[PDB]
Amino acid sequence: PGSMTKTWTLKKHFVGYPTNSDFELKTSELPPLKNGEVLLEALFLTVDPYMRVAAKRLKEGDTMMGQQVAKVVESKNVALPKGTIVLASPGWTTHSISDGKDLEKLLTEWPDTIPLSLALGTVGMPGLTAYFGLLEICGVKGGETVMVNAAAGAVGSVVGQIAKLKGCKVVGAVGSDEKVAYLQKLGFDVVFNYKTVESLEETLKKASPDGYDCYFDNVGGEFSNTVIGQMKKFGRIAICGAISTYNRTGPLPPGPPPEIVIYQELRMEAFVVYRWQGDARQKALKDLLKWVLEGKIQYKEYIIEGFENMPAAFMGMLKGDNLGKTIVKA
Amino acid sequence: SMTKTWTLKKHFVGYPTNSDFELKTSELPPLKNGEVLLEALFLTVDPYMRVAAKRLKEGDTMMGQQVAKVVESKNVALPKGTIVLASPGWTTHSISDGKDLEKLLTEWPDTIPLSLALGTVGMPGLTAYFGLLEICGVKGGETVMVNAAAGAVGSVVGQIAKLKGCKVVGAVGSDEKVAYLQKLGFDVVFNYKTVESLEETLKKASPDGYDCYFDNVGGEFSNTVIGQMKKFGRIAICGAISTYNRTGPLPPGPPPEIVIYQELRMEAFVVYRWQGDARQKALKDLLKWVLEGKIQYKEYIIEGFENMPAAFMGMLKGDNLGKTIVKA
Amino acid sequence: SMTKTWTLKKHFVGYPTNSDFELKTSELPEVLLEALFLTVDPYMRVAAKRLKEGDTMMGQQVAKVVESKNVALPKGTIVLASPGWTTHSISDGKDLEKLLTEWPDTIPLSLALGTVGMPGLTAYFGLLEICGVKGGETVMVNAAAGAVGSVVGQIAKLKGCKVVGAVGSDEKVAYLQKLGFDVVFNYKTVESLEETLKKASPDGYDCYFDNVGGEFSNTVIGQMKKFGRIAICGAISTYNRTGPLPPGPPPEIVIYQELRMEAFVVYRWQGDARQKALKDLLKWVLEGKIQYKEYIIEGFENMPAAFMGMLKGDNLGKTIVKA
Amino acid sequence: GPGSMTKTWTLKKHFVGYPTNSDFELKTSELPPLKNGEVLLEALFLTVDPYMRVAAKRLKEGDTMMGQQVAKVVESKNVALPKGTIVLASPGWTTHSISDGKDLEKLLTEWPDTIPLSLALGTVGMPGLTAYFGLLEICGVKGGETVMVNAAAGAVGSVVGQIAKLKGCKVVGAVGSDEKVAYLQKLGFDVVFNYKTVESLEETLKKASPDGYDCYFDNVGGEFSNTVIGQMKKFGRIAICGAISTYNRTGPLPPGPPPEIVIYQELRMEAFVVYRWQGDARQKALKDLLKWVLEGKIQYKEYIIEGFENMPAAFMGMLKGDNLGKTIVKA
Ligand SMILES: NC(=O)c1ccc[n+]([C@@H]2O[C@H](COP(=O)([O-])OP(=O)(O)OC[C@H]3O[C@@H](n4cnc5c(N)ncnc54)[C@H](OP(=O)(O)O)[C@@H]3O)[C@@H](O)[C@H]2O)c1
Ligand SMILES: NC(=O)c1ccc[n+]([C@@H]2O[C@H](COP(=O)([O-])OP(=O)(O)OC[C@H]3O[C@@H](n4cnc5c(N)ncnc54)[C@H](OP(=O)(O)O)[C@@H]3O)[C@@H](O)[C@H]2O)c1
Ligand SMILES: NC(=O)c1ccc[n+]([C@@H]2O[C@H](COP(=O)([O-])OP(=O)(O)OC[C@H]3O[C@@H](n4cnc5c(N)ncnc54)[C@H](OP(=O)(O)O)[C@@H]3O)[C@@H](O)[C@H]2O)c1
Ligand SMILES: NC(=O)c1ccc[n+]([C@@H]2O[C@H](COP(=O)([O-])OP(=O)(O)OC[C@H]3O[C@@H](n4cnc5c(N)ncnc54)[C@H](OP(=O)(O)O)[C@@H]3O)[C@@H](O)[C@H]2O)c1
Ligand SMILES: COc1ccc2c(c1)c(CC(=O)O)c(C)n2C(=O)c1ccc(Cl)cc1
Ligand SMILES: COc1ccc2c(c1)c(CC(=O)O)c(C)n2C(=O)c1ccc(Cl)cc1
Ligand SMILES: COc1ccc2c(c1)c(CC(=O)O)c(C)n2C(=O)c1ccc(Cl)cc1
Ligand SMILES: COc1ccc2c(c1)c(CC(=O)O)c(C)n2C(=O)c1ccc(Cl)cc1
Ligand SMILES: [Cl-]
Ligand SMILES: [Cl-]
Ligand SMILES: [Cl-]
Ligand SMILES: [Cl-]
Ligand SMILES: [Cl-]
Ligand SMILES: [Cl-]
Ligand SMILES: [Cl-]
Ligand SMILES: [Cl-]
Ligand SMILES: [Cl-]
Ligand SMILES: [Cl-]
Ligand SMILES: [Cl-]
Ligand SMILES: [Cl-]
Ligand SMILES: [Cl-]
Ligand SMILES: [Cl-]
Ligand SMILES: [Cl-]
Ligand SMILES: [Cl-]
Ligand SMILES: [Cl-]
Ligand SMILES: [Cl-]
Ligand SMILES: [Cl-]
Ligand SMILES: [Cl-]
Repeated sequence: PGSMTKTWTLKKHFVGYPTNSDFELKTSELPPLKNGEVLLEALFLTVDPYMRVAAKRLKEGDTMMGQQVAKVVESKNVALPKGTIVLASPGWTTHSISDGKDLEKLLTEWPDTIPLSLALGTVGMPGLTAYFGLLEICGVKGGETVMVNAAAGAVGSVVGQIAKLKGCKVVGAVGSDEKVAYLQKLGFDVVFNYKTVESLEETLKKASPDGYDCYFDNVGGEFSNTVIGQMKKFGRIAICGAISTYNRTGPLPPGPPPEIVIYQELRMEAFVVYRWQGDARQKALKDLLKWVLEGKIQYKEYIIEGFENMPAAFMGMLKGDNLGKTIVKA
Repeated sequence: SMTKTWTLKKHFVGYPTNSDFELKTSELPPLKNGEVLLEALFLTVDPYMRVAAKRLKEGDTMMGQQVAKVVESKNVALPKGTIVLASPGWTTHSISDGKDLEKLLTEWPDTIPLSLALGTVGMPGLTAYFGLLEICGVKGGETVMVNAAAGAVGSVVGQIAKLKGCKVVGAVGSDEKVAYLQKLGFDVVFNYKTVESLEETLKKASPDGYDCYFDNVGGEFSNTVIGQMKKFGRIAICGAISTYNRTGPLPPGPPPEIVIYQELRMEAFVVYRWQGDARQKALKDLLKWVLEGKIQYKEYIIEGFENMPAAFMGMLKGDNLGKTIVKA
Repeated sequence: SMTKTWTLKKHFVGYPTNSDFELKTSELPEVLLEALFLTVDPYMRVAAKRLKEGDTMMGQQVAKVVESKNVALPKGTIVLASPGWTTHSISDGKDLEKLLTEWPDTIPLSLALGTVGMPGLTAYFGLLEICGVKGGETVMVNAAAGAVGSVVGQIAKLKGCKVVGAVGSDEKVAYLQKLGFDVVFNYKTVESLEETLKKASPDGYDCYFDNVGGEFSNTVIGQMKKFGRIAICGAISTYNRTGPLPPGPPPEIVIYQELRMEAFVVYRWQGDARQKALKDLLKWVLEGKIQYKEYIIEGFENMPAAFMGMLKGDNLGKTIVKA
Repeated sequence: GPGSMTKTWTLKKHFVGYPTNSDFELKTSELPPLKNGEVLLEALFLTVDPYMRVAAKRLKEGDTMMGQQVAKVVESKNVALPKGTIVLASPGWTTHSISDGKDLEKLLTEWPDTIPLSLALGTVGMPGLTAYFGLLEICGVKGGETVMVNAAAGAVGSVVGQIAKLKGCKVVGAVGSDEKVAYLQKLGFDVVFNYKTVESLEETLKKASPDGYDCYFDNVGGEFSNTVIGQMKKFGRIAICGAISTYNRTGPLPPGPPPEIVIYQELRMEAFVVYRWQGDARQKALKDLLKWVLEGKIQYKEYIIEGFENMPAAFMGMLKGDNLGKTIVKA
């Protein structure tokens, strides 16, 4: 019955970092609800680095992709009554219609003490990425020394804290002194500003002269070439992301020295978080929520108010503004 | 006095965005002796501002020139109502002691907008003038390659080349720009973003090669043009706009084997090198050619000082057809 | 005792040249071993960087005992030793390795340096443990006519796998086609490597036994199946590099395809697993399932030329220097 | 009447990176008898030069390697070229050749007996002419400038520095070994450093001349030149002589120089080939070079390798920095 929505679309494909002129806000009228459908109003929307890469497959005019926490504000579906909170991925839009087959309810034990926006962060997709990347790909068992970059981001910050609660030494790389201070307060063994250190090689050597057992890699590029030169024999690399290339203008940087990869017999595996489904996934979500409640994973969010500022939140996150999960409060 | 000032909130990373600029308002001090209050009429945004901004401190005013009017005068040499060129930056009002100003040509007619003092009959036009006539040294009959050919500098380069008897091959970023320059009479114009092979397109435009390369773009584009320069060909290194917003390293240089065998001469320049009589002669020549119709002028005017960042960013993204001007 | 020794006069810059090597003679003062067959291997190009100028080049050899002060290593015994590029050496016996007890007279002793030696074990563990082939997979192997690659392809065939092989000459294409590899092509002459791999297997590749690295591997990665495994054995296209390494593969492809890539050194496997692999390799050669070809060069004084010829792709099979 | 034997180095395989021995092949052939107007030339000294690495790419496998030589007429049916005449000829890497005389060049009439004939391939030959015109016409030095020259201990660079010194210029030279540093310091170069061992190329150039560089005689290119460009004065001149850092490169070319520096500093950069200058201008420069050598203002040093059979090794060593001065092969 006459609903209106706003939608952020891709006006121009990104060249380097996105700029404001690459996005366009549009207003449309959604149709009335059919049988079994619901009207969803966004409460929190997420912006994520993968959107920079996936945008290349969109056509100009398409809606930007993304997930959101929404509530049902109108319902013709008995399973999804008015007021129900759900996870949905209609893209950058304030209102959408769903038949119920593309939604995901929150954990039944979701308490009132934690913001709903953590369903998009530590107790959501980024937290699951840290969980499986560190515990399954690296396979940490306790006592390892873990190198994690973008350590103050949504994924990296959870990687470090899970590593700490599992008995690991953590060396974290971040892009500002404010982020260094925050992670030092959390208790990370060594944290440094990769933008200001005189030599990345010497900083990593001093942080762990014996080398690194695991490398949770979010950045790639020249940074990873240096870390690879300090991996222990049989060292494991979880190839989570390569954000240093997402906004690159020229050709990719050189690859890591193969003589080091082979002599050290490194194991390097990339992964997508959606690989894990069913029981393993549900167990990981329950563990993440439990650790947040127990205080072993502290929660910090970088909230930006206003749907109209979503392009600016996406661009700021890519440029390192965010401390914790970047969230847009509708 | 009340004034608006655009400042650099954050150093650019890639293309500028709105969050990189901040509008500030200030109260200028009273006019002292020999000082005047200038209120902006037209402001210019230029690609060099993207590169020069790196030496500003966060909070500083963006640099730039403007055509301004005297609205208050305590200096007899600059009476109220005088039109001048000044470079206080992105600001609506400023105070000057008079020693850093430049009057317009004494014979400036009312039939041409004052904003061309920032364009074809100003700094961009002088850039095209000296780069083509003194660096390339065109005398008539040469084949000239010019990129960003629909911009402030490139469009003047092509038309001066045409009136000097040169063949002009121009590269632009949209089909609209292809049509405009073809209407002006450029011999060959193409859209570098859509052509299947830049190497093949340039080869057909001139199988004999290029005597001069007026380079506004740089990067991989120039590597290809260099591969088709005639022996002893001259390159005027005016700009390298394809690198101004780069995040990573510069692209490879041209193959030295071609540069050496072809014995190319490549000279960069800043327009302010030319002063005094040579410069004044060039300004008079540009004005004369505009009046005679040999240089048609097109402007990309954006109204509102508050849209000045948006004009800067639109220019960097190729929105402008002609000189980008902000009407105060 | 007196011996011949090839030493490193100058660190390599690009491909080695003769001026980078120097033939020396020394006076030796346990057992005395005289070399019968010596190996040259690509790893020597990289490992030479940690040698000091004047040091002996590293390497393995099949040798003969010509004098004995240890009854456990009596005169006439055939052994494997790694004194480097030298015709004679002194050893206390604790760093030696006898050949398989069931070594037949029908196979040359030089295969202890090849298919039934370190290169064969490299193919064995790289394909069966790292790739984990179980039968039915499509395996991409480059340098398929080399000591390691040729064994990789033949082990894959006897396990029921499709094999796509890359080589540097038409002669190597013909030999591997005779062996029965499903597809073999000359990577130096094909018009488009991407299309050659695409046509050779439009469905993609389950495993990649990588000996070459560089831009070649970037293209293969773009055609790996999801969860595909890569055995990072070698990167010979970079060993003689003068400038910087080429770009890596596009990370969006590596991540989306969730590839598992593990490098290995063959010496990781010891004890029972290694001895089992040696017995399997010897058995497979005798049954005819692994045919052996060797590129033998006569003369210890031509050992540098064998090393350099191997790096340039002259050799078909394991490069061996007969003393 | 009779027929002579000759040896010839050919290109067996195109170079990949630096050349290796297997890329060359020595062949022996029988030259035909001399016809009227022809001479038989025996090589005395042959030159190897960096350009051969690049030009070899257009040869077909089997072709003779290109190059110049000082040769002597050992048999003549040509009255203008009697027995014993010394000439420059470019038959390639070969010990003997037949010429009709139309592609030869006699030595200077005033060539003295006190200087080796091989200098006709070096300081008083093509490399010296390269330094001469690159520094005096392309850079246009007039006296008082500060000149940056790399490969400063090579055939061209060493002459560039010494001409710069006799014209009243400060010279900063870059070389690849400590032995080359010592030699050029003895010659009197103001500053000489080993670019392979210095901690920071940028800081070394800054200290060598805090005011910047008026001219850059560029033999190297690549990343080295990117750093030199960052310290050129306004209106600085660059003579693009060579780019040897790319000749044996395996991967893609290195990044270009920062355009913002090239433009802001209004640099003038011109490439040249030495053969542009012919006739009277060339003869005058040769006379100046010979005069300066005799007066001692240009000292000559040669890196001689004896044996035609070692010509590939001399070419490869020169590319790798073995040579101090002009690389020469004494037949
Ligand atoms: N399934 C998967 O494999 C999966 C899932 C989710 C995310 N990821 C990846 O994991 C990474 C983190 O994602 P997230 O959601 O946690 O984002 P995030 O870390 O919250 O934000 C991105 C951060 O990356 C850093 N960054 C940006 N450009 C950089 C550069 N050139 N070099 C170094 N650091 C740079 C910035 O922090 P600094 O100030 O520290 O630079 C920025 O804050 C991304 O690569 C993303 O694609 C992978
Ligand atoms: N040396 C001097 O004294 C001096 C003085 C003034 C200007 N300049 C230089 O001259 C050039 C033009 O200046 P202008 O004032 O006339 O600006 P303009 O051409 O009016 O505007 C810049 C134009 O460059 C083009 N462009 C942007 N990114 C590009 C890319 N990656 N590749 C190719 N073209 C691209 C766009 O047109 P398309 O649609 O063609 O992409 C855009 O319209 C700049 O390099 C500037 O720095 C030098
Ligand atoms: N422990 C280990 O992990 C281990 C042990 C042994 C060997 N390896 C590695 O496995 C590889 C094979 O060594 P090998 O002992 O079997 O000897 P090999 O295959 O005979 O190695 C030389 C061969 O490599 C090829 N090659 C050389 N340059 C190349 C290039 N740029 N691109 C492609 N192919 C090139 C040539 O054959 P084509 O021209 O036909 O390609 C040449 O015949 C090497 O990378 C070596 O380091 C690893
Ligand atoms: N345009 C012309 O007409 C013309 C004519 C002749 C020569 N040239 C050029 O001038 C240059 C010198 O030629 P030349 O006959 O005098 O040879 P040269 O300097 O006598 O010998 C070459 C020298 O270059 C140096 N070198 C090699 N690779 C290098 C690298 N990657 N980086 C830095 N230096 C490197 C080595 O000295 P270090 O140990 O100091 O590195 C080596 O000794 C070459 O670029 C050549 O192509 C041009
Ligand atoms: C790609 O850069 C290298 C460098 C050194 C290498 C290898 C590869 C390989 C593998 C190969 O590539 O063949 C080996 C075996 N390396 C050794 O030096 C070595 C020697 C003795 C022992 Cl016990 C273990 C290792
Ligand atoms: C940087 O790539 C090259 C390629 C070929 C070159 C040169 C440089 C130079 C300059 C140099 O670098 O020495 C020369 C002289 N080339 C010739 O092959 C040649 C030979 C004979 C004549 Cl008459 C003219 C040119
Ligand atoms: C590095 O280039 C990419 C490109 C696209 C990507 C990712 C990474 C990642 C991983 C990451 O980097 O976050 C994800 C998740 N991509 C998706 O577009 C996507 C979206 C929804 C689903 Cl259900 C599955 C995949
Ligand atoms: C490509 O990197 C740069 C960097 C700075 C530049 C320029 C180009 C150009 C040339 C151009 O690109 O337009 C100019 C004019 N720059 C200035 O900052 C400047 C400002 C005022 C004066 Cl008086 C003199 C110079
Ligand atoms: Cl599109
Ligand atoms: Cl570093
Ligand atoms: Cl270790
Ligand atoms: Cl906090
Ligand atoms: Cl900036
Ligand atoms: Cl600052
Ligand atoms: Cl093209
Ligand atoms: Cl020409
Ligand atoms: Cl005029
Ligand atoms: Cl070495
Ligand atoms: Cl050493
Ligand atoms: Cl291809
Ligand atoms: Cl697949
Ligand atoms: Cl997926
Ligand atoms: Cl003689
Ligand atoms: Cl050929
Ligand atoms: Cl440096
Ligand atoms: Cl200066
Ligand atoms: Cl190159
Ligand atoms: Cl001396």
